[PDB]
Amino acid sequence: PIVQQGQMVHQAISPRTLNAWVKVVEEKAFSPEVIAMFSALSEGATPQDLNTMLNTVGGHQAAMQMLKETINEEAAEWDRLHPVHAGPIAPGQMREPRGSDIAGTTSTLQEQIGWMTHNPPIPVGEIYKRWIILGLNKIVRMYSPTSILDIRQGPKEPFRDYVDRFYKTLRAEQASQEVKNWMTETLLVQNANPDCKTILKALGPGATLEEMMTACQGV
Amino acid sequence: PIVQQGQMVHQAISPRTLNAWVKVVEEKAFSPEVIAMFSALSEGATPQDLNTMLNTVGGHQAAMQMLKETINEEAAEWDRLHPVHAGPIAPGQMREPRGSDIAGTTSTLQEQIGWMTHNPPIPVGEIYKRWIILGLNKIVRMYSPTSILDIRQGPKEPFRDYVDRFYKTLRAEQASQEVKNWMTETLLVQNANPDCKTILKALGPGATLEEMMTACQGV
Amino acid sequence: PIVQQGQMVHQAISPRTLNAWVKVVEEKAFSPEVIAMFSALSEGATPQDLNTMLNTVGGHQAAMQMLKETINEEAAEWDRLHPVHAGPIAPGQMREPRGSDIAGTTSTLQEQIGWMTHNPPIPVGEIYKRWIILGLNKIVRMYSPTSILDIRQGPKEPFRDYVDRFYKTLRAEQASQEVKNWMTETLLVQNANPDCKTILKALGPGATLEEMMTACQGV
Amino acid sequence: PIVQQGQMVHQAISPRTLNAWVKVVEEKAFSPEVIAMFSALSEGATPQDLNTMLNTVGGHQAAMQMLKETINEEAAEWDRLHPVHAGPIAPGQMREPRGSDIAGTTSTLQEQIGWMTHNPPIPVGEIYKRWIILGLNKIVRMYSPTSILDIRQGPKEPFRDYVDRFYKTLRAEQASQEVKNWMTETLLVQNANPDCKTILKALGPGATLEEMMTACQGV
Amino acid sequence: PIVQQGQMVHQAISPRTLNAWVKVVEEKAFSPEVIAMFSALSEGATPQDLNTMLNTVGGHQAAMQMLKETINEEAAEWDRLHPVHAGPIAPGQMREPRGSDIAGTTSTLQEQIGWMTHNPPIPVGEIYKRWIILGLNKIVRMYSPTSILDIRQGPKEPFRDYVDRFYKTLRAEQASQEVKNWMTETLLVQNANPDCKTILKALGPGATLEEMMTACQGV
Amino acid sequence: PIVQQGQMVHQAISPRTLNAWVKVVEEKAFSPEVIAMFSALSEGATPQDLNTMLNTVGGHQAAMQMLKETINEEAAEWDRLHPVHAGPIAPGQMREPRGSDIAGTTSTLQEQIGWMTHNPPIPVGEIYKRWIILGLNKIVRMYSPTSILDIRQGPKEPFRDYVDRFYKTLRAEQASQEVKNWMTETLLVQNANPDCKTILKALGPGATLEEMMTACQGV
Ligand SMILES: [Cl-]
Ligand SMILES: [Cl-]
Ligand SMILES: [Cl-]
Ligand SMILES: [Cl-]
Ligand SMILES: [Cl-]
Ligand SMILES: [Cl-]
Ligand SMILES: [Cl-]
Ligand SMILES: [Cl-]
Ligand SMILES: [Cl-]
Ligand SMILES: [Cl-]
Ligand SMILES: [Cl-]
Ligand SMILES: [Cl-]
Ligand SMILES: [Cl-]
Ligand SMILES: [Cl-]
Ligand SMILES: [Cl-]
Ligand SMILES: [Cl-]
Ligand SMILES: [Cl-]
Ligand SMILES: [Cl-]
Ligand SMILES: [Cl-]
Ligand SMILES: [Cl-]
Ligand SMILES: [Cl-]
Ligand SMILES: [Cl-]
Ligand SMILES: [Cl-]
Ligand SMILES: [Cl-]
Ligand SMILES: [Cl-]
Ligand SMILES: [Cl-]
Ligand SMILES: [Cl-]
Ligand SMILES: [Cl-]
Ligand SMILES: [Cl-]
Ligand SMILES: [Cl-]
Repeated sequence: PIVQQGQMVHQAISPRTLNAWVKVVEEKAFSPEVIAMFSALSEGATPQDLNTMLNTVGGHQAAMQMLKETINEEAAEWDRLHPVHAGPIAPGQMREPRGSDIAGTTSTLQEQIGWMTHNPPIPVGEIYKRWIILGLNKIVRMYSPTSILDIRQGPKEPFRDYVDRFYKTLRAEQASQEVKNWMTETLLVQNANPDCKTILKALGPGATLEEMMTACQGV
Repeated sequence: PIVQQGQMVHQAISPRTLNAWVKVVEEKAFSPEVIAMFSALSEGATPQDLNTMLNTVGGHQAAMQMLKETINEEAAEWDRLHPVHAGPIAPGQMREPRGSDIAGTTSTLQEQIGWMTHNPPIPVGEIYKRWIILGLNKIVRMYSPTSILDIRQGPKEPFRDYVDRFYKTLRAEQASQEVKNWMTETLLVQNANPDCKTILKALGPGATLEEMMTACQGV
Repeated sequence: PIVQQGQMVHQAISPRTLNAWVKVVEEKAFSPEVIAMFSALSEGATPQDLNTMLNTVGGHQAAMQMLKETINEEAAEWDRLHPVHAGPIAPGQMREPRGSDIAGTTSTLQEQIGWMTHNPPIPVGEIYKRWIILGLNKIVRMYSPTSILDIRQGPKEPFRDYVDRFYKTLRAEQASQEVKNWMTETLLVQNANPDCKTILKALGPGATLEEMMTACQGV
Repeated sequence: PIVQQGQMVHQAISPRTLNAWVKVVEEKAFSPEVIAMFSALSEGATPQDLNTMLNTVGGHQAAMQMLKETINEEAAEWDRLHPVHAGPIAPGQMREPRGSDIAGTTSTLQEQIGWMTHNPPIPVGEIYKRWIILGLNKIVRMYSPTSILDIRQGPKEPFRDYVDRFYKTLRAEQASQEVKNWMTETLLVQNANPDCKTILKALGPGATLEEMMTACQGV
Repeated sequence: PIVQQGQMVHQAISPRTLNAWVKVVEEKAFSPEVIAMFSALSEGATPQDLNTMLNTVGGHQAAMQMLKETINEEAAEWDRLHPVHAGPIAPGQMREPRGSDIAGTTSTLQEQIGWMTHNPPIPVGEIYKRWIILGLNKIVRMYSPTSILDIRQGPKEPFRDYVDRFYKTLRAEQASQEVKNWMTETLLVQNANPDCKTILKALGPGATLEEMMTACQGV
Repeated sequence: PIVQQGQMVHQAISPRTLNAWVKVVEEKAFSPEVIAMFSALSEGATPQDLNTMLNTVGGHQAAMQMLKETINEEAAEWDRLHPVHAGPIAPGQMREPRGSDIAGTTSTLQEQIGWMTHNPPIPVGEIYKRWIILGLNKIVRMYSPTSILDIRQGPKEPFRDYVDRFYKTLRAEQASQEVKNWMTETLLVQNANPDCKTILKALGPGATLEEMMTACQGV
C-alpha cells in the first residue's frame, strides 16, 4: 500500500495482512464480513496488492472466475467511457490508464504509484477496489442459502435470536437501501411469531429496534 | 488512525488491531470491557477506521442494527444543531460536515483527514466515536441479564466474590455516577448476608471498600 | 505512550501491549509480577493509556473498585496540597492540573501531552502511575493468603524450596525495607527445620543467602 | 527488500516473511497459490532475498533442482543476448551483470543494490524473480495429478463444486490465455452432467459463469 | 533500550521482548542459554529496562534474592572505588552515579539516559548488566546438579551423546578458560569408555574434537 | 544488525529473529536449511549478533564446541595472514582487527560498528559469518547419516521420491560443484531401478531433470 512530512510513500504489503486475508477466506468462505475485512486490509492498496490478495486465495476458483468476469466487464465499461487517444506520451506526463491497467494486469508498479501520487490523482487502487467489491457482492449474493422472505420466528424462539437471523440474512441481500428499509418496516413485524407479533403491532409502526426488542423481552 | 516533528500523519489500521477487535467480539460478546477495548484500539481513529471495526463484526446483527439506529439519531441531532449553509466552498476552505459525513458514509478519507488536521480541528473521529460508545452502552444495557437489585450474598459465599458480582453487575448498569454512588451506599450493605451485614453495619456508613472487605474476611 | 531528533512524540498504545496486559491479569490474577508487568507495559504512558489498561480488565471488579477509591484518595490529597487558583489561562500557558486531570477523567489527550512535553514538565503519567501502583500494592496485600510468620520449612523439604516460599510470601508483604531486613535476619533462620537450622546457626549471623543455601544443600 | 522522502532504501527480509514462506511450502507443497504467495512475499526483493527464500525450503529437492536448471537455462540465454565486454569499469560506473549476477550467486549485495537503485535501473530482482516464477510454473505443471480433460461433473454433484474442480485444475494447466479461453468455452459445458448440460446448452454460447451457475442451481 | 542520523534515541522495551524473557524463565529455569537470551534481549538496555526484566520473573525468588545480594555487593564495591564528592552540580553537568544509581533504584530514567548519551559516556546499563550476568552465573553454578568429574561415557553410549553431556555440564561450570582447557585435555579422554578411550589415545594429545568424534563414530 | 537517507544505522536483533533461530535449531537439529535460515536471519549482523545467535542454542554442545574450534582455526589463520603492528592508534583512525576481534570476543560493539561503517569498510560481520557457515558445514557433514553412494531407488518407489532422497543427501555432501556435477551425471542414472534405468539410458546423457522425471512418470 501507500501511506501519507506530507508526501505519500510506497510500502510492500505486510505478511500478516496476507496471512490475515488467507485465514479469513479459509475460515469464513464468502460473507459480508469477509468483504469488510478485505476493504480493511486493502486501505491505500495498489492494484498489485489487490491482485496479490486475490491470487493467494486457494480454492473457491468458481467465485474467483466470476470475480474475473465482473472485473473484465467493469474494465470494458471503463474503456467505453474513457477511450485512449493515440500519440506520444510527452515528457513530464503519464499515459491515461486502460481498464486492464486499473486491474494491474497491463501496468507496472511504477505506473500505478505515479497515477496515485499525481496531482490530480488517478485513484486506480480505489477504482479496482470498487470493481472487486462489486464482484464480491455478486458472489455473496449467489452463495447466500436463505432468502429474507423465509426468515420466520420460531414459536419458542427468543425475539433477539430471530432479529439476529433476520438482519444476518438481510446483510447478504442485494437490494437498495430503500428496499431494505421496506423489508425492515414490513417483513420483520410480519414474520414474527403471533405472541410477539401482536405486541409489536400494539407498539406502532414508528418504533425503534431497541423498543421492539425490549418489548418482546419477556415473550 | 492518525499519530503525531510535530505534524499529524495518517496511517492505516493495523491487521492485529482488527484481529484483536474481531477476537474480542467473538469471545466476550458485548460487555463493558469490550467497549474499553474498542476505545483502546480506536485511539486517533478516523470514521473510516471506526466503520472498519464495526463492519468486520460477524453475527450480533441485531446489536449492530441498534447501533446503526443510534448513530442515525445522533446524526440527525447534529444536523438539527448544525444546519449546513448552501454556497460554494471557497479556495483554502473545507465544507462543514453533516451527521453522515461524521459517520463516514458520505465523506472521503481525504475530507476526514482534513477535518481532523485542520486548525481549528473538527474532531469527527472522536464525535463518531462518542456516538458509537453511546449505542454500545445501550446494547450492553439491553443484554445485561441481571439487575443490581438482585445481587445478594449467599449464606456461605465469601464477601469478596459477592463484591465481584455486585460491581460486575453495577458496571453494566445505565445510571449516573450519583445513582451508582447511592447503590454503593445502600444496596451493597443491604444485600449482604446477615453475618457480614451486621459487622459492616458495626463499621459505620463512612467505611471504604478495603475496610469492608478486610472486615468480613473471616466470615 | 510518548517516546523521545530529540523531541518527545506521541504514540497510541500497541495492541500487543493491551493483549499482554489482559492475558497477564487473566492468568496471574493479582501478584507482584503483575505490578512489575504493569510498570513494564506502561513506560512513558499517558493517563489515557493507564485508564486504557485498567478499564480493559474483565472481572476482579472488587479490586478495581478498591483501586478507584485509592486513586480518589490520592487525588483529593493532591487537591489539598495543590489548590487551583481561579483566573483566565494566559496565552502561551496551560492550566495547573487537578487530581481528576491527573487521573485522566477530566482532562483531554492534548492537555496530558502538553503537561508531559512542557518545560518544566508536569509528569502526570508517572504521578497517576504512582497512585495506581499504590492501590495495586494494597490489593496484592489484601489478596495474599499466607503471612510471612507462617512460612516454615518441612521436615523433608529441601532448603531451596523453603527459601522460594519464604521470599515469595515476603515479596507480597507490605512492610518497609527495614522490616523486611529484620524478617530476613530473624524468621528465615528461625523457621527452618532443626537439621538445617542448627547448621545455619553454626554459620553465623552475617552469612549471605548463597552461603546459607550451599550450606544446607546436602540436608 | 528495498522500499521507496523519495529515495529507495535497503532493508533485510523480515523473520515472519521467511516463516510465512516456509510454512506455505511445508503445508501446501507446490500449487499456484504458493507462487502467488511467493510473489507476494518477494515484492521489491533483491536476488539475495530470493535465494534466501529458495534455500530455506526443506525437502522437495527434486523441484528445487529443476528450478536450479531452469534458472541456469534462463541465465545462459541472458548471457547469449547480453555479451559482457572486456574492459576496466570506469569511475562512477558499474559493470553490466551476467546471468549468474542476476541469480545472486556471483554478485554482492552492494552490486545488486547499485543495479536496482541506478538510473536507468537494472531490475535484477524482478528478472531473477521472473526466472524463478517460470521454473515454479514448470514444477506446478509436472506435479499436477489431473488433466483438464478428465474433470467431469458427477451425476449428483452440484454444479458449483464441479466448477470449483474445473477451474482448480485449469489454474495449474500450462496453456496460453487463448487455449484456456477455448477450454472454458468447450470443456466446461461439454463435461457437465446431462441434466445440467442440456440447460446450459439452452442458455447459449455467450452466457457468463454467473448465469451458468445460477441456471443449474436447482439441478 | 536506546538505539543509534547518528544520535542515540530512547525507546521503551517491547512487549514481545518481555514476553520472550518471561517465557524463557518459565520454561528453562536457570541455564546458560537463559543468560545468553538475557544479554540478547537486553542489548542497549537502561537500568530501568534491566530491573523491568528482573522484576517480571515469577517464582525463583531465592535466586532473585541471591541476585539482589550480588548486585548489592558489586554496588558497594563501586562505591568503594568511586567515592562521591559533596558539592553542587554545576550547570551543564550531571552528578557521578552511585552503585544504587547504576542499579536503577535511586536514579531516574532521564539521569540514566543522560549518563549513557554523554560524551564521555558512562555506560550504566552495561555495568549493571555486568553485575546481573555475574549473579546469574553464581545462580547457574549453584543450581547445576552434576559436576564435570562425574560425566562418564556409558558402555553402549555413542561418543556423540557423551560429548553433548560433557560440554553441557562444562558450560555450567565456574572455572577460568584455562581450567576448562585442562578439563577438555584430560577428563574428556579419561572418562570415555574403554573401547573409545583406547582409540582416542591412539589418536594423540593434539587431535581436534572433529577428529575425536569421527574416530569413535563406529564404536 | 545494521541497515542502510544513505547512512548505515545500528539496530538491536529482534526478539522474533532470536525466537525463530532457537525454534529452528530445536526442531530441525543441523541440516542445510538450518544454515540457510542462519544466513537469512543474520543479514547485516554484527559479530555481537552472531555470537548472540550461537550462544542461545541449548544442547548440541558437541557441535557448538566443534564450531568454536573451527572459528579459532580461522582466527589463527587470519592472524597469520594479517599480523598486527605495534604502535599508537592515531586520532581519526581505528586499529586493525585480530581474529578474536572478528569473532566478537575481544572487541566492543562500537569497534565493530566502526569497522563496518568505515570507508573502506572492514566487513567483520560477513567474515565471522563466513567462518560460522564453514564450521556449520563441517557439522552438517559429520551428522549426515547416509552417503550419496547408498541412495538407491526401490523396486516400487516412484522416481520422484528417489530424486527427493538423492538430492536431499547430495545437499549435505561436502564436495565441490564439479564433484556434485559428476555425481548427478553418474550416480543418479546408475542407482535407479532397472525399469526406470533403462528408459533414462534410452533418453541420453544430456537430458534435463525435468525430462528424466517426466520420462519415468508412468513407471
Ligand atoms: Cl509485518
Ligand atoms: Cl495466480
Ligand atoms: Cl465458495
Ligand atoms: Cl479519475
Ligand atoms: Cl437463518
Ligand atoms: Cl501490524
Ligand atoms: Cl458491511
Ligand atoms: Cl449479542
Ligand atoms: Cl467541532
Ligand atoms: Cl451474578
Ligand atoms: Cl503492535
Ligand atoms: Cl470502563
Ligand atoms: Cl481478584
Ligand atoms: Cl509537578
Ligand atoms: Cl507457601
Ligand atoms: Cl518482523
Ligand atoms: Cl543452501
Ligand atoms: Cl514436491
Ligand atoms: Cl535491463
Ligand atoms: Cl478434481
Ligand atoms: Cl512489539
Ligand atoms: Cl517488583
Ligand atoms: Cl530456580
Ligand atoms: Cl565509567
Ligand atoms: Cl548428564
Ligand atoms: Cl520484533
Ligand atoms: Cl554463553
Ligand atoms: Cl546435534
Ligand atoms: Cl578487509
Ligand atoms: Cl534416504
